[PDB]
Amino acid sequence: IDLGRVIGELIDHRKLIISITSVFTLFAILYALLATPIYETDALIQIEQSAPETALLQSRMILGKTIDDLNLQIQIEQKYFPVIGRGLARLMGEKPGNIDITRLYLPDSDDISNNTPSIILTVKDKENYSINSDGIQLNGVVGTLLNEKGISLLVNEIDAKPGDQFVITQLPRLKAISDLLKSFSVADLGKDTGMLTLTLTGDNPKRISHILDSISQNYLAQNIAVRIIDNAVTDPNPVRPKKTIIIVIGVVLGLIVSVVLVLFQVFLRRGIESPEQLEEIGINVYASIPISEWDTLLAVGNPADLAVEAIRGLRTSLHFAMMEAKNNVLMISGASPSAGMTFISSNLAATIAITGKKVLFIDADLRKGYAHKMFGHKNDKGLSEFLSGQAAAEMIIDKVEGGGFDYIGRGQIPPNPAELLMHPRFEQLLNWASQNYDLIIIDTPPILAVTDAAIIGRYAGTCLLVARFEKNTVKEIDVSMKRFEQSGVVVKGCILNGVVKKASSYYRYGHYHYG
Amino acid sequence: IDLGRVIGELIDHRKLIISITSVFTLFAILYALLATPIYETDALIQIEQSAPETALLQSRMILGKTIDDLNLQIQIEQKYFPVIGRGLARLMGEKPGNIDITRLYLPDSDDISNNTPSIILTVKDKENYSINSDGIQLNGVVGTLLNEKGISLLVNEIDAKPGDQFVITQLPRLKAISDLLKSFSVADLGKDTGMLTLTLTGDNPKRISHILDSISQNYLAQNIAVRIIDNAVTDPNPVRPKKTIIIVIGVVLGLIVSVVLVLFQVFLRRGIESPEQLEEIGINVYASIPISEWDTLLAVGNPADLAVEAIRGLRTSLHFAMMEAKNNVLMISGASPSAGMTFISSNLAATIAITGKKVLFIDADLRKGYAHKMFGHKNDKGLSEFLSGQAAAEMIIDKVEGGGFDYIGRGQIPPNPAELLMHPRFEQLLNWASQNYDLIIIDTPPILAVTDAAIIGRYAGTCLLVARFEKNTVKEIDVSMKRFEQSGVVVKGCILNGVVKKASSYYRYGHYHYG
Amino acid sequence: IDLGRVIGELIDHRKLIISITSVFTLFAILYALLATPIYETDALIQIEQSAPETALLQSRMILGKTIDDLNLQIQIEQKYFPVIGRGLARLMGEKPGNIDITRLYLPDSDDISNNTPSIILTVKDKENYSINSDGIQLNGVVGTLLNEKGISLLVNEIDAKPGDQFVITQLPRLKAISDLLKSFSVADLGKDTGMLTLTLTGDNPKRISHILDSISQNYLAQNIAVRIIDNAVTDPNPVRPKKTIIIVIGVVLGLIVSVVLVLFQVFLRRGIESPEQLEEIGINVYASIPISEWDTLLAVGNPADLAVEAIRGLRTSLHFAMMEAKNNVLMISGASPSAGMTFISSNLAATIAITGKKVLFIDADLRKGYAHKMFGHKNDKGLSEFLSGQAAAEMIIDKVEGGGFDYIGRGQIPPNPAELLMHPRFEQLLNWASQNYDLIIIDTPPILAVTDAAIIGRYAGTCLLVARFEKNTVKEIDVSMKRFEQSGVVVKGCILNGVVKKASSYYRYGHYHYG
Ligand SMILES: Nc1ncnc2c1ncn2[C@@H]1O[C@H](COP(=O)(O)OP(=O)(O)O)[C@@H](O)[C@H]1O
Ligand SMILES: Nc1ncnc2c1ncn2[C@@H]1O[C@H](COP(=O)(O)OP(=O)(O)O)[C@@H](O)[C@H]1O
Ligand SMILES: Nc1ncnc2c1ncn2[C@@H]1O[C@H](COP(=O)(O)OP(=O)(O)O)[C@@H](O)[C@H]1O
Ligand SMILES: [Mg+2]
Ligand SMILES: [Mg+2]
Ligand SMILES: [Mg+2]
Repeated sequence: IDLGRVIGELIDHRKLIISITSVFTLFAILYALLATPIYETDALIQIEQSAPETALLQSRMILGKTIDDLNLQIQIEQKYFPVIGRGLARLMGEKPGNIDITRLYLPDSDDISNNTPSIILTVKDKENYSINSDGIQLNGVVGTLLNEKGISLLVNEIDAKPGDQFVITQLPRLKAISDLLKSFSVADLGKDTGMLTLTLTGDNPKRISHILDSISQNYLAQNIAVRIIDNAVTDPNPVRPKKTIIIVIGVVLGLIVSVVLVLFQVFLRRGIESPEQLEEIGINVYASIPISEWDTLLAVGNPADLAVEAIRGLRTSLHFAMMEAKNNVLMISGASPSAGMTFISSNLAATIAITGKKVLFIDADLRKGYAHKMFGHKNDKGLSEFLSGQAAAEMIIDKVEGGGFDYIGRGQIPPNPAELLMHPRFEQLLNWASQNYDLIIIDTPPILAVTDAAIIGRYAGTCLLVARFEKNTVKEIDVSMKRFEQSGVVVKGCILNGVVKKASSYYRYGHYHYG
Repeated sequence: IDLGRVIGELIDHRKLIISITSVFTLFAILYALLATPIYETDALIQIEQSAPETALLQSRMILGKTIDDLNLQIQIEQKYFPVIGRGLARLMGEKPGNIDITRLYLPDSDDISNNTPSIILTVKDKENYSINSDGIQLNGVVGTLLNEKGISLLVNEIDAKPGDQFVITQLPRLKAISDLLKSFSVADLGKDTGMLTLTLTGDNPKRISHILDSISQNYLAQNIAVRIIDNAVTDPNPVRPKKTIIIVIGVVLGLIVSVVLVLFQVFLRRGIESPEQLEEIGINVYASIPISEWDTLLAVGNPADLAVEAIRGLRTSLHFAMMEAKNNVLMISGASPSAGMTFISSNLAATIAITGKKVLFIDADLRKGYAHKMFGHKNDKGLSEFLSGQAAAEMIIDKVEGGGFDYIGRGQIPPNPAELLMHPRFEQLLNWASQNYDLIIIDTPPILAVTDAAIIGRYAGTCLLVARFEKNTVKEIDVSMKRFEQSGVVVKGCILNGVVKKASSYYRYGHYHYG
Repeated sequence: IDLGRVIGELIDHRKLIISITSVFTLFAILYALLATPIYETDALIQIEQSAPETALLQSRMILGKTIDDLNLQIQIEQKYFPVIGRGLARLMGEKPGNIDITRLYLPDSDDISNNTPSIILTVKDKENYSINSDGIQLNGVVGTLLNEKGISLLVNEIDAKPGDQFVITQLPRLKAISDLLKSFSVADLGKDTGMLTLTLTGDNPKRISHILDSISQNYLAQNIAVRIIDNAVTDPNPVRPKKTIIIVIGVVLGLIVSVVLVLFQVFLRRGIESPEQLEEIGINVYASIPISEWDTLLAVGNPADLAVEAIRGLRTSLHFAMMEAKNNVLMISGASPSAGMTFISSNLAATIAITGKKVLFIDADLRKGYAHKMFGHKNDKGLSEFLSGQAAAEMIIDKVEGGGFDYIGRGQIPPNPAELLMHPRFEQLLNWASQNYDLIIIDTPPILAVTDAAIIGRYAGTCLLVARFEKNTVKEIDVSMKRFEQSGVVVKGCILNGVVKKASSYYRYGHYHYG
């Protein structure tokens, strides 16, 4: 491989690359803007050692004392239903509410799993509130204590707007101690001095400084039954989430996944990409037809279409190839369905009719031929009725209205399509038509699916295959050619159909307007 | 190899891959949900050293003292018959039962192996219970002590539902001490401080905390004849089993075993996969017939089957190959049995009869021919009776009912099949039939097994081999061709039969419906 | 690749290389001259240890004491609207202003984000000033204190020119302490001695020395409730930005980006560069025409142009190639539009007419032919009107004025250009003209876009393609030749047009003046 190939591949897949990178970067931005910020407070302690003091600070006696002093076993969480409600509320500038609770005693359900009882408190005004544990609604008032239904509560100084809801949990003392220990750090910072740096993290910048001051006071008071050089203050800039590294990670991750996905698609492609793939195998390509982005004949509705220009190129190529052919019959076939055989056949018939030659178009697709719909029809008396013997050769020929050539439709779909085509009446029809017309074009079903084209091809002096631009593979076309050669039918060459513009190609068609 | 191959192989084997990975992941989930959880308790001790204290804590004097205090030599296990009964009971929310036993003395059988006597106690109510050691049933009551049959028991505070059974074992003191020592850990956690961290694991979160408190008290009391900073508490989250790592391991193990199994099957395949394998060796393939998923002729029951379409393709190929043949006799044979020789022969005869040609089908498989069953028969007077001389050429020919061609059945199975076929009456029959029919098709046994086809092939102007899609190998077909060539029989080519859709193939047949 | 190639590439791209390097170096110089200089002060302290003193110096008690003493919570910033205003003002020699403020109390808005209140003070004279916080304009006087609108201010010794504006911020004490800590360093410098080196950086060389003296005095005074060997002095040479390394980095970065960009363009080029690329494929090149940097015929306006000399070379080559041609008709075509087909065709006609031969020029580009504009026209009765039958062969021929040859214009643009050219009247016209002229030159549309040239080429004894020097590729020309060969038209060879001078080429044309 070379760099031009990969650059063209990136240019072609730019829509997917951009979409994937933008999606990943949007998710990264949403996380870096909706994650709750985490602040850090710290304090500095003087030791007159300092290895066992580190274990004494993190022990459950000191931390438990702090938790008892500060009532850290009463967890209060402002309620937002979604997982992004809190982040949005912070972004909108809404001030978070808080409640001071000095006494809480839940009935302590203490079942197998839920060791932490919790209730929901809804604020009705600055004074009263509603409480529900499991649907049991009670009304309480700030100030006066509540002792009802096995529930004790004392609420002071509700500072929020009415309608807010708060989850109040009474978690066990060990759970509180473990929570405090997880966010608490002690370090020496000199490895030999009596200086210890205590650190604490949390989402409330005032609460963490109060908690660290309590820890320092408890440790100092316990030791004298040590000097606090720096009492706890909180850095106002949150330490998490780290926004810029998150966004950079998101962008780079999006780019790498996009690149590997494009590499995956490029390594898994097998369709035809240029006429050179067919010409390596030894197959003549007579034209490349682009997709016309424009029940009508294209060569009649839009004669100045680019696909019709490419078909005029095919017309001039054929006028030279079909010299020294045994008769004036051309058969168009292909490997797979919806490659474009009917499109090519009918539009070629129209462009050859505009030059003043008499053209007969035969729809010999007895299984799915729709040419009568595309030309305007009297669907009675098609090729079926003629072959089965219930029609004559003069009742089946009709005129294309905006075209200028004659045609024969398929007729009624028969039960034995391949066997009807083997009747000698088919060759009688071809020999009769070959004397009243300058050209006969026969449209057929694909050869890999059924065998009708190989029957028809015995009486055609020229045979061309239609290959679809991206769908078909080189192996398909080669197998189709060999299946034709085995039945005694020589295939003159190929027509590539439905070509589109690709930056990776480096093959230049003339698929652009000139005028 | 290239990535497209391996991706196609994975697509083809996806059923096996998915099944294996799902089985392994289900087993991993069952283990991670049924393994008994193991909790951890820990405590913190202050040393005013700390290297020999680690050996003193783990010594048998202190641990034995703890065991004597807590009666850890009385093992009580709630009885579940299966190895998943306890896990299911925990999952169903059933509360485990417990019994407080303060005095236990089993008769101490003390045989060669079973040093641990054990009895089974069945709860009948909150007060009384039944006891059985070796079938000896006794009744006891909570409170009053039991001294009977050399068995002493004192049970207090049965807390369970009636019908529960408990195994009560009296294990030796050293066994209890070793059990305690296995789950007990001591560490320094500072490597120089007087701080020791004691840890204990077990399935009962309260029992382990009691045991660790007992150990700490015994060590402290013995030393003063040390400060306990943190008494034992249990982390409520079990430390084992670690569910997520178990499930991840199960998934990754399933994926790796699936991949190696698929790689094993791919490296061990030798059958034919595409007509290109036969065409490399120099063998013409005239058709590829798919499996028809539809005692009847397929070309008559379901004429619009895909296999019948492929056989019409073979019919058109043969109409061109059999030109310039010495006579109108076609022989179908093959390498191995049940490749499809009778299927191809009979369905080809039907599709050639629908085109209005007179066809004779001869079942020259004198060893296992069943064509008379498939056509509707008068089994008398087949080819056997004609060759052996006890029938004429006009009594053996019959009509296929839904077909449209004549046929000759095998007749009665003879004892000398190969020698009957060598009679000049066989060539007389063929020469007579060659003037009353347009085509004669002869179905034969496989050539690797027996030699009858090589005898028949002397009088056939065309001979084709049938290769089964996945069963046969290229070597088999080449050996069959060479065995035919050695006997003076030229094989025109091959028919691949029973082809199916494979994502790894990258060879495109036309085996899809068009209509 | 070899060194001559890369050197030629650099010579060719020197304009881009120089421009990019100069841009990057200009940006580096602008940064190294506009970044605010940062000075460094330092002091030396004697310790009679020195590990905990390092943590005591950087603690918030000592630094906070310094900030309280020096009023470092009053931030004063001289206001420049742009991000380069301060640098320009320093470069112009303008002396920065300063104000001594001893008392500041802002109303402390203290909203969600803006924790730092700030006001703007505009100097009106040496005595009075104007103050605005949020549009509230107040007048104050140096000396007398201001207590108005919840704002307290005391300003002393305004030393600046009138019209200056200063931002006065009251940042929080922790923010001031963090700012001081970020620019403050302590080191031991001997790792064992009682010598400590204190360092401080900042943009004001006097303020930082005062701050470091305050820190040293506070630490010394606190310890005695230590010897200061060196009091703080400031190095007069700024430590940042480091100009020379910045400029060197800019230059080297510019060079590397230029080199990679030129390498990118060289690896992405696919156009034709020399006639050897076409001659490898087997295509005869008959001339290489340079760009003429000079609605007129070039061979008439500037006959001594270099392009006309190259066209005289083509004339002599053609006089030898067109011997043994079937007729005296030459067709010029090409692959893509604006390759130069009309330029070559018309100028070749002029140079052949000056030698005394009778020349007919036919503009057979019925879609975009403009030759009538370039020759001076009576636009009526062109080739369209003749082919459609509404004009005779004697009314369509006109004289080029400054030329010397006859010509036929296209006529009115028809709706069916390709089909008009297929009329037998075209061959009648060519056969009639072939007897009254020595040479007929036909100009055509490009062959990849439309098919008209392949129709015209049947009646031309000689056909040449024009390839554009850098635009066309070898693949394009080869595809054009093969499209012509498929239609039965033999292409004699190619003309390379619009060649320019490239140092990387190492192919020498004769494109220089001789005279
Ligand atoms: N180059 C093309 N540009 C635009 N439409 C096309 C082109 N080729 C085929 N088609 C349209 O795509 C559809 C499928 O092609 P069709 O010719 O009918 O398939 P088939 O090969 O089975 O005969 C048709 O509706 C056809 O008109
Ligand atoms: N492509 C096929 N699709 C469906 N059934 C098939 C196909 N080929 C063979 N069979 C069936 O499989 C069985 C074995 O094949 P058969 O022709 O009787 O074997 P043999 O080669 O020994 O003569 C038969 O019952 C046949 O009808
Ligand atoms: N070697 C050249 N030097 C200067 N001008 C040129 C040269 N070749 C072509 N041109 C001018 O560039 C323009 C495009 O070329 P033109 O011959 O008209 O294109 P086309 O190939 O489509 O017929 C014209 O205006 C032409 O005069
Ligand atoms: Mg079709
Ligand atoms: Mg059989
Ligand atoms: Mg032009």
